[PDB]
Amino acid sequence: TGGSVHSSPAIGQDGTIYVGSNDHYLYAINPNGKLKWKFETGGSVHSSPAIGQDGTIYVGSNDHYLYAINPNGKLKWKFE
Amino acid sequence: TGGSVHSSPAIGQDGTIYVGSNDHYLYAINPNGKLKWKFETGGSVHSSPAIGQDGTIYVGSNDHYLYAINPNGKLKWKFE
Amino acid sequence: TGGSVHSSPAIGQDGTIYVGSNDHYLYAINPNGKLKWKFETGGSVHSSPAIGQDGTIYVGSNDHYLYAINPNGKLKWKFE
Amino acid sequence: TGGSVHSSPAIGQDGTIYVGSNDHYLYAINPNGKLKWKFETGGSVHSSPAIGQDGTIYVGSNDHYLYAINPNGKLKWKFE
Repeated sequence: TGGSVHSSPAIGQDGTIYVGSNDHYLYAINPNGKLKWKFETGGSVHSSPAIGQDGTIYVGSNDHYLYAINPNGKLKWKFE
Repeated sequence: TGGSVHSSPAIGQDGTIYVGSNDHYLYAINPNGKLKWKFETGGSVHSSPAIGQDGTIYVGSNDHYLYAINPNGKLKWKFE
Repeated sequence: TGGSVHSSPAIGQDGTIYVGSNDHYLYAINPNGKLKWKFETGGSVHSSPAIGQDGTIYVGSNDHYLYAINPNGKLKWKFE
Repeated sequence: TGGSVHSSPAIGQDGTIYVGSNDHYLYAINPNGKLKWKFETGGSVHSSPAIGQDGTIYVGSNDHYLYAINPNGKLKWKFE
């Protein structure tokens, strides 16, 4: 992606690949290698995403927020 | 949460989201983004929690303890 | 345990809790908090263990070996 | 393996053990401890691999690529 260090990828139920990056983005990648979307946080995403049973993607950022992102890439909430 | 670095979140069977933090807390977050509880350890919680089959949350802290926390947020035991 | 930093714990199928430690040991802990056994590697165990379908515990150490440990705590093999 | 630090291992559905290494390789190890194959990236592989439902192995490298590797050890794609 963009981050020298990547976090560890998570695999969604539909096979989307999620990885966080040093460049502040959480990347969602289709199984063919094409970017599905990328979500901007305010800091480096070193931690590995977790995926809930409805498909929500949870990941921490160094901007101090735990993010909850909908599978379509839109913010659901952030926890402070 | 509070930690610049978050650990990687774990997802409980009822959907609670658990993440450790630099601020010494393990956070339990409801799926709507509201704090369910937070558990105080004596040091920074860099490691990612694991969840047992009865729902117990295990996480290490830099106070040198492996903690076992009940789903209600109460200490079950700590290992030294 | 002994390590200031713990790795992230893994949970075996029988509920044993495995965590690696800065003190060079991989710890196996019973669900009641009592040490089941500890396995000595030649260096700090920062990575998180993985558990195979027969229950073998795989974990890397900074002595440069990937260890495969039987559930009874005895070495199965190490990879160099 | 070769890396002082190993990433955390992943276990494939057929029981192959995958671990990334400081030496730039992702190692695939048979359950008997014998090297199945190793895949060369352009940098240190600190993150832990994830395994898709068809068995593809995804892992990030410090050469800035998220790699997708077929179970036979051949590159499927890399994401930039």
